[PDB]
Amino acid sequence: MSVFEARSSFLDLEQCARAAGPQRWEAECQGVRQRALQAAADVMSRECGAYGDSFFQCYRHGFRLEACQGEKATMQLLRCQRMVADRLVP
Amino acid sequence: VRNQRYPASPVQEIFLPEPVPFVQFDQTAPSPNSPPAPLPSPSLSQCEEQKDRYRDISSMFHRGVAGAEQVREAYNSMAKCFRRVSVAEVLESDPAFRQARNFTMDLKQAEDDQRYKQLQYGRVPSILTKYHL
Amino acid sequence: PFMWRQRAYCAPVPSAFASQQGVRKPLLRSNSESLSVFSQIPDG
Amino acid sequence: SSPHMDRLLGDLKLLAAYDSAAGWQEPKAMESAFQSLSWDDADVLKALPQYLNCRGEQKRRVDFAYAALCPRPVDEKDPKQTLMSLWMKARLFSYDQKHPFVLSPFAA
Amino acid sequence: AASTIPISQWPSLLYAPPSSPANPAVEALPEMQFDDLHYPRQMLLCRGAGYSLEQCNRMAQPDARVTPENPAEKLLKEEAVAAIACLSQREGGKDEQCRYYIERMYKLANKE
Amino acid sequence: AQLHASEGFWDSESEQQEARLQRHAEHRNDLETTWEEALREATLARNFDVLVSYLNHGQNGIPPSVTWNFNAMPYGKENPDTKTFPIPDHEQPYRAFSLGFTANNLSGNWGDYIDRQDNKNALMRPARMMFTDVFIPTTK
Amino acid sequence: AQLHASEGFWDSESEQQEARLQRHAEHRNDLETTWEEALREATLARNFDVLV
Amino acid sequence: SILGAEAFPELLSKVPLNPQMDEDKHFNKYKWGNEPIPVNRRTGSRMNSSIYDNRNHEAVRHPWSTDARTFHPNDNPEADRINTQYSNMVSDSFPEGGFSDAPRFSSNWERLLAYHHGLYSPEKFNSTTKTADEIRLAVNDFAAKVHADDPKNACKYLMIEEFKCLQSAQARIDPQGAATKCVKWFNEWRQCAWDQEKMVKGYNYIEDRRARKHKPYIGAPDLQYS
Amino acid sequence: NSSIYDNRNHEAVRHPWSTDARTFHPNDNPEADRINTQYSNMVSDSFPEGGFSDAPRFSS
Amino acid sequence: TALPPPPSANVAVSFTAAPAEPLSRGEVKAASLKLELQNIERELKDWWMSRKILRDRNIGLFNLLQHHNFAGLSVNNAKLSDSQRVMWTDLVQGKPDVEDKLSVDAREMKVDMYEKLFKQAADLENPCRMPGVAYLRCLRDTLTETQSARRSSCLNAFSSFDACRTGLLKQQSAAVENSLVRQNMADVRAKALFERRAVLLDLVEGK
Amino acid sequence: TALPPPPSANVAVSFTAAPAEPLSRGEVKAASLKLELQNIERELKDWWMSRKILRDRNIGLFNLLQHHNFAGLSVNNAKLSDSQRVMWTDLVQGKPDVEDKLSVDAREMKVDMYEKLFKQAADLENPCRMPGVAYLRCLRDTLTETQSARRSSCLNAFSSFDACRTGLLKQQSAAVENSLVRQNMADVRAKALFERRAVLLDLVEGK
Amino acid sequence: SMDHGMQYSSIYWETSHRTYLPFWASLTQKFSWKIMDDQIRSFLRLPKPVTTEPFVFSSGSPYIRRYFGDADISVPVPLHAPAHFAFVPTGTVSPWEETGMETGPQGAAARGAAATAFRAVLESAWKCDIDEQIKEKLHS
Amino acid sequence: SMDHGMQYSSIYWETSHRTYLPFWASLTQKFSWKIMDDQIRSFLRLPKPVTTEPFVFSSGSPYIRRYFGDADISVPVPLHAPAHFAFVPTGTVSPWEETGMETGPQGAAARGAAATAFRAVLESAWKCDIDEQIKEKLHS
Ligand SMILES: CCCCCCCCCCCCCCCCCC(=O)OC[C@H](COP(=O)([O-])OCC(O)COP(=O)([O-])OC[C@@H](COC(=O)CCCCCCCCCCCCCCCCC)OC(=O)CCCCCCCCCCCCCCCCC)OC(=O)CCCCCCCCCCCCCCCCC
Ligand SMILES: CCCCCCCCCCCCCCCCCC(=O)OC[C@H](COP(=O)([O-])OCC(O)COP(=O)([O-])OC[C@@H](COC(=O)CCCCCCCCCCCCCCCCC)OC(=O)CCCCCCCCCCCCCCCCC)OC(=O)CCCCCCCCCCCCCCCCC
Ligand SMILES: CCCCCCCCCCCCCCCCCC(=O)OC[C@H](COP(=O)([O-])OCC(O)COP(=O)([O-])OC[C@@H](COC(=O)CCCCCCCCCCCCCCCCC)OC(=O)CCCCCCCCCCCCCCCCC)OC(=O)CCCCCCCCCCCCCCCCC
Ligand SMILES: CCCCCCCCCCCCO[C@@H]1O[C@H](CO)[C@@H](O[C@H]2O[C@H](CO)[C@@H](O)[C@H](O)[C@H]2O)[C@H](O)[C@H]1O
Repeated sequence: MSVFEARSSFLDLEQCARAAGPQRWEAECQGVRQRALQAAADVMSRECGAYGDSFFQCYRHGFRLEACQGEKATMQLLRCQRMVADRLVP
Repeated sequence: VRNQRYPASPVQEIFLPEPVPFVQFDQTAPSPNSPPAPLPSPSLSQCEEQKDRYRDISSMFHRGVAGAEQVREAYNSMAKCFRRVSVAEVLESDPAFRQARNFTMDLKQAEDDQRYKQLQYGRVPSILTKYHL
Repeated sequence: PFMWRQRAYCAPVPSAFASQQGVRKPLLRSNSESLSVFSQIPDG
Repeated sequence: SSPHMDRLLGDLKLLAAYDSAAGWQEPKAMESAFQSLSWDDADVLKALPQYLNCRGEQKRRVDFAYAALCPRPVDEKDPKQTLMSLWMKARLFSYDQKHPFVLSPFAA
Repeated sequence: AASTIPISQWPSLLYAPPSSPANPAVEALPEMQFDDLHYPRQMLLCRGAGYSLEQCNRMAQPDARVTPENPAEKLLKEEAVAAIACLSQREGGKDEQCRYYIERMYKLANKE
Repeated sequence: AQLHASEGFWDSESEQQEARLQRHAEHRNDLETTWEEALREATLARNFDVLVSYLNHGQNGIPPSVTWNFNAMPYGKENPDTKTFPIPDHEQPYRAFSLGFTANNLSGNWGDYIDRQDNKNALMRPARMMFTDVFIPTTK
Repeated sequence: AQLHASEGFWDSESEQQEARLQRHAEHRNDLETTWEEALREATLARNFDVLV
Repeated sequence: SILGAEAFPELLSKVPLNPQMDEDKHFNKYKWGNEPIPVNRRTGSRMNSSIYDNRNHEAVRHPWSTDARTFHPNDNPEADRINTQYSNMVSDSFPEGGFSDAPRFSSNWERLLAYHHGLYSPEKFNSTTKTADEIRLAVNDFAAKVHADDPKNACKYLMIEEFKCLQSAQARIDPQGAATKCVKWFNEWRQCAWDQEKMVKGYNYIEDRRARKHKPYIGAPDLQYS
Repeated sequence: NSSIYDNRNHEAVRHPWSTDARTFHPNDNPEADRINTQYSNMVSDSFPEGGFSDAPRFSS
Repeated sequence: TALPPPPSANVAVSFTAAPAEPLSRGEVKAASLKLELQNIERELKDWWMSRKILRDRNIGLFNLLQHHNFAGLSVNNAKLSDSQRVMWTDLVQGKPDVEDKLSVDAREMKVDMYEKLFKQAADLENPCRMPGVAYLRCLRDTLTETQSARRSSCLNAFSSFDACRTGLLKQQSAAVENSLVRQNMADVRAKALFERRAVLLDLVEGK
Repeated sequence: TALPPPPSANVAVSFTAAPAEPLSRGEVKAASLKLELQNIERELKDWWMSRKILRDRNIGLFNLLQHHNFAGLSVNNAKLSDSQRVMWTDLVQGKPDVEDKLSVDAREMKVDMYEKLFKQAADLENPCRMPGVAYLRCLRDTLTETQSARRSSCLNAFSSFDACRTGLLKQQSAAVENSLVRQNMADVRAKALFERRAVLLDLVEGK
Repeated sequence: SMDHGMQYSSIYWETSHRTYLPFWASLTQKFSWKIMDDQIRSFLRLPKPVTTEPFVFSSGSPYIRRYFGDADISVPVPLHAPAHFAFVPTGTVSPWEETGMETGPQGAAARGAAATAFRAVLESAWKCDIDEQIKEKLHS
Repeated sequence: SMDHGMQYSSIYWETSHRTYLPFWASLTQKFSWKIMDDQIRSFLRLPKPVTTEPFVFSSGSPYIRRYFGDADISVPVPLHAPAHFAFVPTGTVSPWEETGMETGPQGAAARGAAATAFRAVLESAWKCDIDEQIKEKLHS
């Protein structure tokens, strides 16, 4: 749920994957995979929830508001998600 | 800037008010009594100038003189060409769409059916079921 | 009884929030009494 | 690189555009919106007949999410509206059967 | 022609809106519901019964008291699947390529 | 009527807001002055209990959360903020009738008790003195 | 006389003060909005040069 | 790796989400063009309204500094208002994005003091207008709760109507303006309450004999009333 | 504010900060005998010796 | 009480008193200490003013509720009638039920009293309102019965009512505990800041 | 640009979402971290807004002075006449003196130009005004003389003038140095606060 | 500056408007039969109104009449000090605090189930994308 | 709400106030000899005013006349872009900051020599007292 915990989860995932191998990884490493994805998802929701709520609000109001003009309402969210991923998985 | 619906508004509105449009189809043309013919099944033979053009424009955007609109356009054309074959595979393989592919019906049967009687929206349950009463 | 901060007509008078005042006058009164004629004045 | 997210946001924008064009009486714009609505997605196409036969908890989750995004009841007579609703529901069904939804605020 | 609706007429506008090319079900507009209190109420009731937070989250279920489903999705199933096949093949029905299926659906639903 | 004035019923919303702001400012100033005094005394004494003891140097009730006034009540013959259901014609009152060769009450409208208006029209308003048997002008 | 009105000579002191307050409020709002945007971008980038 | 490739079909296919976007990006897919919503209707500040106020058409004064340029309602609207939905109607009386008078407090105790004195509620100041769907959802939930509270109540739909009118008039952000619209239904509910109490508890009065001139004219009908 | 050609005359000056709006009232009807006619006692008729009560304490 | 404003020069000093030499290391350090001190004082002021305002507001609320003779889930009112107290404690803690000793008219009256009290107490936003009203409606349905026969029918509603009730009680307890913890943490932090200020004032330098 | 306001519930939540269980240790710690973060953000905001406002104000002053063609002790103006520049540099850096080449009328004119320029430049609050005016008055007294004879008489005033002059120059230099040092210290502190915020956001916990 | 105002509007009588007053109108005076009726009722022992009785039976709660110098002018005043009740828990609400910004159940519920559902949907789609990226990274 | 206002005060003529206008006053009209004088001056080559010359000798700095359609209507406009000078050092003043509260020379000088002298006197008296206390403490 924290960045540290999610990073440790992904390290567990990668080391257990190197242990298992490229053939049986999806079979052997499901629980660690789900834990890692859930932690990364918590991080994403915490760090990108404002932009998602803003997009939701614009969608409710038909993109008629000032902050909904252009494509920033979408690009901000996508950029937040890209940054979170680049910070977590590598 | 507005292009008025009724330039002669104290006359045009009363004499000839515009109606509510109809967007399901044109309604000014005959109705086809046969479905569309099955198009020729696609393959990756035809993504030539899309793959190479996307490669070109991506290399040029990596330089920076290209732009992003062009990259989006090219990538979406290429992806459309791939999605053609993926959809063809899905339709031909998955059995639930075999009836839909060989779906046939006529306007006479459409007018003679009686399912329109059952098109009424239901009713939301009572709020006391939340407390289980 | 559903939107208290938005329905001021059905709210107590400001003398009621003050916690200070034979028979005494009532402590609690509403603003909805303004919609009646003979609430405070007599029917004489 | 983010196709699911991208197509979701695009679908939502196109639904909003359809509604606005209907309010403003614009058949050209609303037919453009209908045509641009990602009908060439194999995953959603495959999940459509699965959604049409699902039942119980999964269906209730997807219905809850769809009522969140689009609570207005479409006219039972307008097939374009019906079809866009079906498409959005199939998309949500695909996302849910890949990674289920967690809709409660209470969670850990 | 379309004249301004004053603020006093908005409550009638919400449940009897004007005509559009894409109308809603006015008869079902009083039936559209989405409870923001569903999960809070569920948690409160279960914690009062005596369960723990984990038990409550495992027993939690999403609200069934939402807007009802379109009956067309169960009655016009095959027609809708065929229309979606046509759209996926013919690029969203550009230049009137799914008019066959759409007209069949419209007739079935409307009946003159 | 005097009771209503104590509660601020005859006031306007601007006046209510101004009274509210006045209370806010007085309270803020009291608080900041007490803080300065408390910090000075606790600094010369070097003791936190002094700061704590300044927390109870000033609580009757609270300020009101909302207020209602007379100008929020709607008025109007044509105002739909007053119309719930139509009142029947046999329950609506009649306007007075005057018609003769000499005078009438149909060439104009004086309005209601609140929403008044000029009986004469724009072209003869400058010559109102000519439509009168007696005229008592303004004081200026 | 029109020149004097551009400089606010026919205005009253209340009107002058109100114009002054209006400028103050607009500037304050611009600044706080820019700060929110800057902090958001610098937080997602984790870089102080962005704030700068 | 480009950002957001599949996410702008509105751009790829020239689909405008609104006539303002159509006019801006020059897609020209709106036959009737676009009449821009001016800035005084897109944003602004709360104002005083009554003519029996001295500061009428002047911005509301707050403890915090706030822009005093006001939202101006549409007083002279055009004849053809092609979109007569709530979305386009609400812009004539409120700004959809809310007013521009919200604070950013330098401290928590300022927030506390403003709330304590009745000069701040986030419900009121950090909020947008409600959409028709939201209004309808709220109204229908409230109606369900009231029906559960008591079905055999005559003031039911009157309570529902005052709730509906408050929601439609956006009482979260303009409570005084909305109460001015809804107190009529409150008064009708107040009447229905007594009419029900007097029907439950049998309360009646001795009516007097008929007046000599109950009928104004002999040939007139005396329609009987309960 | 002082001038009669101001609309907010005899009203407190508005500032960006919150300030008590109770105004200093000059002596408009002074008594005949004003035994102390020094500046110390005269200045109180037009200004308060301790200054006005409209000063700010800025949070930043 | 406040101090008078500080004195000001009568003759105008424009820049004559400005330094003609750059600052030194100790002066720079002292400036840094001054900035630290002012930040500390800002934090202390925020704590103190929030605490003061909340104390005053909540004491005013308590006095107002005592003035208007209110009673809550914690029955802490001495001016109550014993009958009202029994009724309220039944609605909060026990089971509302009509006794077989009573005549049917008096049972109807008791149920009406319960309904009036509970509807004035709980508004439509309250979650326990619907269960309570349902249980009392079941009592109205089953007035002409014994408690033994009435239990079987009204238990399904009393369960939900009791659940919402206990939920509210748990909410109150948790709120008290959490508020106490937060308050104590804040006060400890303020005390530590005060001691830090004390040592920095022992180290401060200048005149 | 700003974001839109956040969404709000359509149905009223009063207290139904309140916790029914007291907080835990990790939750308390996370709350403490949140408070630390908000204090850090407050400090950063103060720094940033002060810096922004001062930058904007001082750039506006510079543009205004460039617009009205001002010249100060640091002669950094290119639009000046060479004669005006020589005169100003004499008043700031060198010795104002009338040449023996000139006729007495032109000497009077030169001294009048010096006096006009210097009186427009220095106001009565300025300390160097009296020495400058005294020196120019001595020049007026000693127009009909040579520089060699004039030096002996005007030196006593030129000394005070030069002293006040060099004092102003030293003040300017010291002000620049001290402002630079203070600015750099503040920016370093802000950077450190930013990194502290970064690590605390990596440690923060919740969703 | 409100008292003792000047005449702001003119006073006039329009031509031939009627007055409805004769020349003896100043000598005319009003009269009510109510005083005589009261005397006669008291003398003949006729039925009295219930307003002569201070206790009030017209409600369930105790009311007592307060008379203003005469039995004809009264107001009922309630005697009970009414006890009020609140089925509410304390300390569960902090309205001054904006709750949409804080992370937690209270914050999501001060926001909506719609926003929370949208957030969950975005979460699921993001998880799909990141699972694809993980797969392609670890197959290499 | 300022344009097209109503008549607010009355218009009248007091009894026997004079008018000073005869019955041919409407046919009367004005006349100035200035146009004829200008023509005659131009024709006879009489002395012209210096306003016909755009250059202005009435000051030391260069001025040029700007004419509004006629030589009779002119304004002088200066040509120089005047250089201004400031015998002031930069960065020596921060007026927004209150300087009476800060400790230092700048602070004492934003305060006064009188306050500083008073502080020094208090300092001396305190030193006397503390010297006495030291003496009595250390004699023990
Ligand atoms: C939704 C659908 C609705 C549809 C609508 C439907 C409508 C409703 C339903 C209708 C149903 C149908 C009902 C029928 C219609 C109803 C009409 C109605 O009700 O009427 C109300 C309506 C008025 O109602 P109102 O609400 O009261 O209006 C406001 C007042 O009227 C305002 O009053 P005013 O301030 O303007 O003052 C007016 C003044 C007006 O009074 C005057 O005009 C007086 C002028 C007299 C000056 C000369 C006098 C000389 C005598 C001197 C006496 C001795 C000196 C003593 C000194 C003191 C006396 C001067 O006072 C009077 O009116 C007094 C009237 C009483 C006296 C009448 C005298 C009649 C004598 C007739 C003589 C006949 C001779 C025949 C010879 C033939 C030739 C050979 O009637 C009128 O229009 C009023 C004017 C009527 C005209 C009367 C004129 C009489 C003048 C006679 C002159 C004699 C001289 C002859 C000379 C020629 C011989 C040489
Ligand atoms: C052209 C058309 C022809 C076709 C006609 C078509 C019409 C047919 C339909 C009939 C018309 C119906 C129209 C609708 C009616 C509704 C309109 C209406 O009635 O009200 C309007 C109109 C509206 O008024 P308002 O503002 O609404 O006020 C209403 C009030 O309720 C009432 O106002 P008020 O009460 O204020 O005014 C009453 C007034 C007048 O009251 C009376 O006159 C009462 C009646 C008495 C008459 C008998 C006495 C005659 C004495 C003559 C002797 C004089 C000396 C002889 C000199 C000879 C040389 C000339 O009072 C006074 O001026 C003060 C007099 C007080 C003393 C009077 C009592 C003592 C009497 C004995 C005298 C002793 C004095 C001693 C002094 C003390 C010394 C110690 O009502 C009136 O003005 C009423 C008076 C109107 C008088 C009109 C003057 C003309 C009379 C002649 C009429 C034509 C004559 C025909 C030939 C026959 C005579 C030769
Ligand atoms: C009790 C005390 C006794 C002791 C006395 C003590 C005093 C001793 C000291 C002397 C007093 C000095 C006091 C200080 C003076 C300062 C005050 C002052 O002067 O200004 C105040 C006063 C202030 O006025 P304002 O408002 O300031 O305006 C000043 C203007 O500058 C001037 O105002 P305006 O220009 O507007 O007014 C002029 C007015 C009058 O202007 C004139 O009258 C000009 C003079 C002409 C008089 C000769 C013509 C006579 C014709 C008679 C024939 C009528 C027909 C016969 C019928 C017979 C049966 C009756 O204009 C008109 O009304 C329009 C007439 C336009 C046509 C006139 C020219 C054509 C004449 C031929 C007629 C043809 C008409 C054809 C029509 C078209 C057809 C195609 O000035 C005037 O009003 C001026 C007019 C005053 C006239 C008074 C009327 C009474 C005259 C009789 C006096 C007593 C007579 C004694 C016996 C001798 C006669 C038998
Ligand atoms: C010095 C000598 C004194 C002599 C005194 C003479 C006394 C005369 C008294 C007669 C009073 C009758 O009073 C009148 O009578 C009729 C019936 O007859 C009453 O009744 C009439 O009106 C009422 C309703 O308005 C109804 O009863 C009915 O519609 C009608 O019959 C009137 O309400 C009453 O006003």
